[PDB]
Amino acid sequence: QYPDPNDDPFYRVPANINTYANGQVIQSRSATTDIGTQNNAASFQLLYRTTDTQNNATASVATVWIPSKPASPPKIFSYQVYEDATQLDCAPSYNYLSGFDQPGKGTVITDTPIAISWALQQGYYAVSSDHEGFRSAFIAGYEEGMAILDGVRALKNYKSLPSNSAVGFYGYSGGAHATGWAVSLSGAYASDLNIIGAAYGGLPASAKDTFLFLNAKSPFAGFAIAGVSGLALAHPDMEAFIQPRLNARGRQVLQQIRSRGQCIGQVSTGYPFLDTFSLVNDTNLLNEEPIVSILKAETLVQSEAGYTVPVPKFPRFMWHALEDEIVPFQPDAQYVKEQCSKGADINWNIYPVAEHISAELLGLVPALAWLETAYAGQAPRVLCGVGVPVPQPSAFTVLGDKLAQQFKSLAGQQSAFGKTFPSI
Amino acid sequence: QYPDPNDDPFYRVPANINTYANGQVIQSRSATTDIGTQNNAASFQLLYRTTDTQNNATASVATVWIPSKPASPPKIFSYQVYEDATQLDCAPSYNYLSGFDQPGKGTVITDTPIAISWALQQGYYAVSSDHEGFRSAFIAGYEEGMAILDGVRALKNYKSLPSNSAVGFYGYSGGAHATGWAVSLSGAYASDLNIIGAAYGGLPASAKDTFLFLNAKSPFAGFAIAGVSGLALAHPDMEAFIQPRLNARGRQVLQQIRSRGQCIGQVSTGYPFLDTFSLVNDTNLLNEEPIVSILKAETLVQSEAGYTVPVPKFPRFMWHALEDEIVPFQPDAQYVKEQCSKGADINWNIYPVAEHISAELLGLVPALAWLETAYAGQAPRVLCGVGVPVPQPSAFTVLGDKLAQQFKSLAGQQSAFGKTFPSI
Amino acid sequence: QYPDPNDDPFYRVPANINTYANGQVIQSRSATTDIGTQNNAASFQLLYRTTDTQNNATASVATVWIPSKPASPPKIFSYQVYEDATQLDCAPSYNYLSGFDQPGKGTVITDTPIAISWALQQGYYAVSSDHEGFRSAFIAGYEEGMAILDGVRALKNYKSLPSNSAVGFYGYSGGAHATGWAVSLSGAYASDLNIIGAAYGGLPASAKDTFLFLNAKSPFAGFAIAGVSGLALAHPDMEAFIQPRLNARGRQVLQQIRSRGQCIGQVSTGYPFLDTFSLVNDTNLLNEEPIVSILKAETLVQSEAGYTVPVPKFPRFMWHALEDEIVPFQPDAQYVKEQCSKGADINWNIYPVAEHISAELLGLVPALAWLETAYAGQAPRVLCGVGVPVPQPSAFTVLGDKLAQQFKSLAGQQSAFGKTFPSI
Ligand SMILES: *[C@@H]1O[C@H](CO)[C@@H](O)[C@H](O)[C@H]1NC(C)=O
Ligand SMILES: *[C@@H]1O[C@H](CO)[C@@H](O)[C@H](O)[C@H]1NC(C)=O
Ligand SMILES: *[C@@H]1O[C@H](CO)[C@@H](O)[C@H](O)[C@H]1NC(C)=O
Repeated sequence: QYPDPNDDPFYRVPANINTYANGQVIQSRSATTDIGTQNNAASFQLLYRTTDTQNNATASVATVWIPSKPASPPKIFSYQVYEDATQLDCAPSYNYLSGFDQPGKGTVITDTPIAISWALQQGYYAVSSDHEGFRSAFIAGYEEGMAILDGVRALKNYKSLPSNSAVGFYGYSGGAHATGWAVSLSGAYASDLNIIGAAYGGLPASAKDTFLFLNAKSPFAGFAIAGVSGLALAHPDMEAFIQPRLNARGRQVLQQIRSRGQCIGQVSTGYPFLDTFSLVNDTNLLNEEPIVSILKAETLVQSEAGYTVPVPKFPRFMWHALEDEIVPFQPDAQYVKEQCSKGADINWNIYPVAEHISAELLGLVPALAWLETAYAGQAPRVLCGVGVPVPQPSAFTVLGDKLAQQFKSLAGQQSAFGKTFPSI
Repeated sequence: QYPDPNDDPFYRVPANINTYANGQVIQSRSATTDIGTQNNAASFQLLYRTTDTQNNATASVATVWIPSKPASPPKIFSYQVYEDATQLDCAPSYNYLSGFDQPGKGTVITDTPIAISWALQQGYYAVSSDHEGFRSAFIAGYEEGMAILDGVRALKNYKSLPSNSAVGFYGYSGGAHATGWAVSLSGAYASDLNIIGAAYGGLPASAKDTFLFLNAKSPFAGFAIAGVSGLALAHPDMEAFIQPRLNARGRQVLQQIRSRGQCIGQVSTGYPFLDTFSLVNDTNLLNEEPIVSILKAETLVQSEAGYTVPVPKFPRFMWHALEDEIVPFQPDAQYVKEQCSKGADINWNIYPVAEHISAELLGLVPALAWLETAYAGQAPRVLCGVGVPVPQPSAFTVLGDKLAQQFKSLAGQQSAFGKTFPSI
Repeated sequence: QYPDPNDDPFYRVPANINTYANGQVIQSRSATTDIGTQNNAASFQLLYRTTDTQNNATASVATVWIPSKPASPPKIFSYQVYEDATQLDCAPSYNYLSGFDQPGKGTVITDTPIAISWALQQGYYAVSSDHEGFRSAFIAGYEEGMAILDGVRALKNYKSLPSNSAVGFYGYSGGAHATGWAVSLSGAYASDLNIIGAAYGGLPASAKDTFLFLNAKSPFAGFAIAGVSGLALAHPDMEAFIQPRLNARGRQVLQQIRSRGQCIGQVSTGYPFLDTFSLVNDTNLLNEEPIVSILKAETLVQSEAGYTVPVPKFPRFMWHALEDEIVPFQPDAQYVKEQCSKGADINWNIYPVAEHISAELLGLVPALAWLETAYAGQAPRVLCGVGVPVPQPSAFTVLGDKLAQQFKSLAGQQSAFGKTFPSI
């Protein structure tokens, strides 16, 4: 329907970009999508204003879906696609369009149409932002987190949705990492968003870990470079550090991984068992500045982080393949523990017999079930941080109100042992 | 009531065996059994036609119990007893008979009469086949699997039961191994059977493994030799391989373990910590032909097998002692894991504080409770291959029909990562 | 409100102590407590007659709270405070009193009041016995077990509550340990008490283990000596043994750890990383008599004990911080396994992300929720000794009553494998 976004003027940041607020509509246009056609629910591409990794004011695009029989009070579903590619013609918005001549068409057609159809048939509003942006940086959380949040803001703006509108999130693999940074940032960057829940599995919580896991050792080592690419695309001084150190073979590989039509299918398989350190003159590159610091800002694991990782309280549903061969299980589990230790509300599901592929479907029907409850404000009180759902009773049920509030007010104070009571 | 089955003309393969179809009754006779008298349900021994480990046409017996007020629509319960002996006078049919002078009386008096009584009082048709056969081969799955399935067939024939009559399976320990092979073969050999569910714990999934565990290192080392015996009784080339390699001391042990009245009680207790390798010449005899091939054909663990292990879809309930001292937990754990990844429906229960005797009873009461759901077609949708039941919701619930069928067609296809969506 | 109990005449054992029965009230007096004022429930201090660690007849004090709208039929709640001190001015009764001039005020103000308040508003009679006694022995189970049980008797006596009155227990940490010995002893010492359930987490089942765990390697090393002190106060020959071996520094630590106002707060933080062995000449002395014999009686765990550890059958709810840094997790786990293997009824809940302080709160509201069920005689049938609740069905309903009695009959007898059916 539309061109390759490299040539579309829609995929350009206006000069007055700073006059736009964060999450504000710059301009709109109708879009015929497979997903909209199947649900009889109009879809539009929205050019909106967001922020980037250096707080320069930029823009991105997000496709939206308006259900023909909408739910009351309004509810919003935000699916985060796993682009997992460093090219603008692999962006969600373009590949959603009804049509067969877009390269990264595969990322939006496997499980995605079901979720988004689910949301729309539930009467919910659907939004999916090119969380990677015009930059198309991949695995950079700060750009992804703001872009997705503002994408929801933009959805509320475009349709004049109430400011208390309930907002739910889904996301697998890179879409999780998107969903998971949208939630870390959700506190500061978009406290106007009433986030009733965030369902996401296969989270690559720490970058450096996901790199070392795939680097030199998996047929998906292509993601190692696609990751480096996207971070250097979002951290310009890293680009400045990498470029003069790239060797002959290195320059071809980076140029290829950034070219047109180099989407998730090509990235996955195109560079199997490739050691990204071989592409570079220096293998000590991770320990060197600015790369070492950029990694430690681009992780959700607190024991690694160079910053204070926020701990969102709203309902979260999370899963992961124990046996994950692409996205490591150790960091995701670690993040869940750390967030639970500081009072998160994480329904944690571990799949013993699982593959990164197998878990994508395993987690879909539980998560979608879970989200419908969280829109009704009735996601199950379960034990945080257990591989399995464990249904704990309610304080305002068991104790009654005064005791419940007296019980809850213990958090922060000290037990008889000197150590301080945590959030419980 | 009857003579020793070795002397009984009933326990004989007729000469016209090939005129009979698989699961056709050759002749019947009254059996006055304790289980029948207890439940007010007439019982008969059915000599019926089956097939064996060399596809030559044979026979076996199965006792059946006809309830006084049978359930509608007809449902059939098939208990697999743990004979765990290589002797015809330890065969179930005989010891089921009212009387105290048969040697293998113990297997059908502990927990077994409760199981069959449950089914009969449920109004179900009850049958238990001498899964070991006239050969009384022990640990040979193929003879046991066919013998049981034909028992169900023959039970349907004897009573003119609808051909879609609902069929459930129970078995612990050697009865599990009986029941666990009846299910593998059920696909090819007995797709005529409406298999509504199969509850079985303490499975000796791998022959070789269950052997290695008991051999020379357990007070129940008798099951190691009783195993060797049972495979050689069903595999004549294994027989021919062992016979000249046995030493005098070995011949004594094999003659004894095969003698009259050497049933499960005498076998378990008769040979403590006995090293089967001393009894026969050549210590590498397991690695040598034809035994090595028979082992890798007589295992359900796909990583060992020399064949493609079937993965039945119908509802399954399975348990096991984590702390099991007779049947190793590792192979059964392995088998269950594997079948789930290829789309099995296995409700998995692991017992943390458990003993083989203790787990026999622990799992008995849930499994029967579970089967009654499975007879109503309502076995719990739970997460397959997880140690504890986790009720995951339904697709035709979460998605609705069109989204459900669209979701279901994902299995088999490719994700964006190249690898294939499994059965999920 | 009242003086330091060392100076109070109420805190004295009368000379005719032997005229009193076990659990008979010596005399009472009103107590104006913070908890009493808040719930509108009159409170009294009860001096009552109990037994001690050498079967010589003694006395202790226990506070009670009588609800203004009592539940019918009478029900009793027995909260066990985690005194964790070898000093009488740290006793529960005194610190309960409205007031701020008691040193060990903290143990009765955090989670303790919410537990009791729950109880009173539910209509239960509340009691909390100074389980350590006038001796204030800490970690000495036999004095704690008898003191708490008689505290319950004394309360039945004081108000003339019927002899089949339902009696429930709560206790975490040192209060659990007390709660845990009162349950072992419940059988012998108090078959008159109708104990409907006992919820307790973080149990230091082994004295010797909890000693080693904290000793010299944890900031709570004060509990090592506070434990040691508490035993030597209740085992006079241990006192006689340690006293001449104390070196200069040792006598200072022991006099101090016992002096006034050295309560749980003072012990907890006051002696971090202190080696008990450094204080007393003879590192081998813990291995030497009579401490080694005292420790074997002291450990609840059987694999350690020098006696037959009782396995009470009534419902128990138990938790424990897996990552517990104060009360080691393994001895509670070991204890639980053993009790379950011998037919106990322990509902076991393990906390994955946990610290001693956090598990205190995690488990409190589930336990109170649970106890409310057990007072209704309907604590959940779940799988014993498993980290998570697995709802096991009723044998009677599944098998049927006649079959269930036969299944009950099977326990104690022999299985077909020779070993004996356990209690299941
Ligand atoms: C090559 O690597 C060294 C360290 O191994 C690094 O200091 C240097 O800048 C690199 N040279 C370039 C620019 O290729
Ligand atoms: C004894 O075993 C050896 C191999 O170790 C074999 O060659 C020989 O034939 C055996 N003796 C028999 C089968 O009588
Ligand atoms: C030292 O230890 C010994 C043996 O344990 C004991 O007899 C003695 O009283 C202790 N006191 C000193 C300092 O001699």
